[PDB]
Amino acid sequence: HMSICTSEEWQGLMQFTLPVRLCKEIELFHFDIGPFENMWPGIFVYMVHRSCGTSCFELEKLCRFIMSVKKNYRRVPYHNWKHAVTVAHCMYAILQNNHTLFTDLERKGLLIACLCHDLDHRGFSNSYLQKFDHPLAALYSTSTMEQHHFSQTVSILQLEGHNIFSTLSSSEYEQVLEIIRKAIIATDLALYFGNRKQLEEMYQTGSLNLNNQSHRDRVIGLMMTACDLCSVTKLWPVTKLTANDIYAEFWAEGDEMKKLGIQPIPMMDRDKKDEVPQGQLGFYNAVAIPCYTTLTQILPPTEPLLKACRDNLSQWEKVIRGEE
Ligand SMILES: COc1ccc(Cc2nccc3cc(OC)c(OC)cc23)cc1OC
Ligand SMILES: [Mg+2]
Ligand SMILES: [Zn+2]
Repeated sequence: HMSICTSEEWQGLMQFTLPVRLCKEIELFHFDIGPFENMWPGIFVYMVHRSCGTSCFELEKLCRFIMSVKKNYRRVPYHNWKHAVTVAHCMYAILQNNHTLFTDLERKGLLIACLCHDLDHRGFSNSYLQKFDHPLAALYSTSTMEQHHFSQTVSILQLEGHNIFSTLSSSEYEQVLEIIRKAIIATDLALYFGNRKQLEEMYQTGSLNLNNQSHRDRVIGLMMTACDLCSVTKLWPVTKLTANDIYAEFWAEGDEMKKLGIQPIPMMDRDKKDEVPQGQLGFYNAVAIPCYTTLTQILPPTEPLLKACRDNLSQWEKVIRGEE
């Protein structure tokens, strides 16, 4: 049920060279990948090499992998190939400022996790797939979509010549799939609120410890929520532009709920755009700020993310007060 990349596609990626100007700019949090669509695959490859070594993965294997990842993301408004790389770069940005705090294995897994975390999404939320009993909801009772993503990841590794993790030892191999699974599942916002509430308490009482595997999985968890939202952390014209993509998707869903005679939440109701600036402020306050605030206290060199998020809150507040 997968899509293998054509034999010409992955060959071009190996021939790729990143322009010097980008290399320095990538390192920044607020960096936006948007202007460089055809350069995206080579941008990931570059982030890997710089974080794991130019010889960590067989290069021929990474290229079949990456291009098979792109070819297995759907053409939906938001949960698409662009989201993959965007979310992967915020990871690489958090990693670079926190390099030693994570192991060679973790870092390998976290970058593959991000790129894959959203694999083959259909622009339909869990709410929908459970609520109206889709197959995927029956197979995966909770975190329905997340678990399909992880499975799709593994399906791609199983493809002939795609398994970039071959050279890893069987102990490490299974270890990295558990890092990846946990990470992909962590992106379910359902799980987010438990996570942030816990990590906050573990910090305030000084009881956090990075060598405590339980704690470890949760910090990784929050990094996953930070990377996943990170369009809330770019310059406002980019942020707003992505918001259009987000709602494009919600509204396509609400239309289906309407069709089956169920009033979709204001948020997915296209005939309710006036309430949007409200919802965003609600979401920034409830989710984003807390998310980045904790992740800062835990990882101080990520604070630029929390600053950008506040800037984007002022803008939304400004929209509400009729200044746009
Ligand atoms: C269920 O699907 C999503 C989950 C999370 C997001 C991330 C996101 N980014 C910016 C603003 C957001 C604002 C939200 O509430 C209004 C929200 O709902 C959970 C998610 C938001 C987008 C999504 O769009 C498809
Ligand atoms: Mg997701
Ligand atoms: Zn995502």
